[PDB]
Amino acid sequence: QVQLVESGGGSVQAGGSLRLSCAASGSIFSINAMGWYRQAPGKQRELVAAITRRGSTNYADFVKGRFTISRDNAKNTVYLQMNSLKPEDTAVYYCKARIEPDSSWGTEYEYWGQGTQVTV
Amino acid sequence: QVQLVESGGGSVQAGGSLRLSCAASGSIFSINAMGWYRQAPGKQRELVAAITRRGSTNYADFVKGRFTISRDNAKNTVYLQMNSLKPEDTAVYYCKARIEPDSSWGTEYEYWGQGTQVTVSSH
Amino acid sequence: EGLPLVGRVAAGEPLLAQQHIEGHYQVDPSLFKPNADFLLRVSGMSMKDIGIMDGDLLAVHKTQDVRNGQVVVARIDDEVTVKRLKKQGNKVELLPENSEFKPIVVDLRQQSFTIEGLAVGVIRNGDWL
Amino acid sequence: EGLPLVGRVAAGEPLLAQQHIEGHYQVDPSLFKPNADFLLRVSGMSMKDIGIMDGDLLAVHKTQDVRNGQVVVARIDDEVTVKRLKKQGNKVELLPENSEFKPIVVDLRQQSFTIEGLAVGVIRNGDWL
Repeated sequence: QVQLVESGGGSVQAGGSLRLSCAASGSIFSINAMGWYRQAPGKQRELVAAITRRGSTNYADFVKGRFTISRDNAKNTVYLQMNSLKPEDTAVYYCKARIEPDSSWGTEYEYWGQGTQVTV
Repeated sequence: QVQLVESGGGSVQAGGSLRLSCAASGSIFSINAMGWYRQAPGKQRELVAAITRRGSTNYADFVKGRFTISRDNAKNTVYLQMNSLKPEDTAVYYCKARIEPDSSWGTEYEYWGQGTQVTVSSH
Repeated sequence: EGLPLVGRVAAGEPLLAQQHIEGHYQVDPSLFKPNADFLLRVSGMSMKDIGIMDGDLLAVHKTQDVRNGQVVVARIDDEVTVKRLKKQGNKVELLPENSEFKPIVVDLRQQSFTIEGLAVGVIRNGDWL
Repeated sequence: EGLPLVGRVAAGEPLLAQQHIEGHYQVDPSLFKPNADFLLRVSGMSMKDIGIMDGDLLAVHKTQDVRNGQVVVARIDDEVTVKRLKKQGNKVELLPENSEFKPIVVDLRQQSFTIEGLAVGVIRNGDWL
């Protein structure tokens, strides 16, 4: 069983610097990319920031060099440092990950986290 | 001033191995890619093998997993182990390099070697 | 050492046979979804209209689990092709993306047909040396 | 770090402005000749005939020194475009690769014109998360 554990998040005003983290656990053969999506009430789920095992990163058009995604391969964890927050950033941040689990080497499945409230 | 010092080659008979080597010396800022081309009499120059500093390798058709290019970044040198030499492999093998010399920051240039002859025979 | 590069594959020999491996490129496999397992040199302008050109390196996830509509690498009787899949029974139809090209129709009874993998991207670089 | 990912460039601002960089990709720069300095997102099917489709990442070598017949990234009064170069004196023509687009003609005397770099290849991955 693969699970995704989230931490971080909360309330902040304009500016500020909230830090998220998400960690994969269980029978994992490889984590190909971890990252974060955001769902703002009424609109669709949007990608915030992605990061691969070897360190490639990708950011959405609305994060203009304010957020910084990191990885810890040992701790199988991913971190999102988000500074210069805005009212429009308020949303629920779901962790997302592509994992090949132990059972299925070569087949990869998408795994999601429960979500984190981030209010600005 | 930058230079491609070649090292190795000569003759073998079919199925023979032969190590080639090539180093780049001088006022170098960055070696982008080194490797080997070859010229047979009458025919044009063709790529044999190439390697980047990060370890990317490329080979031509005629090398079917019989040659292996490798590098020592600290020695600025590349080596090609040719392994199952055929008489079709007889040519002059010129080391080639894509190098930014510190003379010209940002611009890269092509550098060539003297050429070493590889000959493959039949008793 | 990263993604292998396969060129002309020998008739009736596995694709990733050493003899077909024309090098190892250092590209993050996970930059493709799903993961790129290898790169195949594209021969011909069959797929010019989706942007797959002669000489392009197709980023391919090794699998047989492909659904209709997808672009796949398929071996039809000792020949490897990159086309869009339309299977309907023992009639598989490999469609191109170029008006000058006409669909291929494979009859699973009469000919050998395997699916080598799924197209997950494209790298267009040149000779770099 | 890797190759930066330049998206849409605000007017006036330089390409590699920190708030244009939507990621860094772990692709061996020297897989391109000359080196890939950055990857720019292609916007439009202005170039599709040679395989530069919308959403493609163009591999760019930062230079002002480009010759004719080459695919360049250019700025025409803050319009970062990807076209083929045909300069005749003060007549710079940015030709597309599509029969639905017409050439861009620039008089160096009148318009402000910069060559941002040379197209050295293409990376076509999708969204990978």
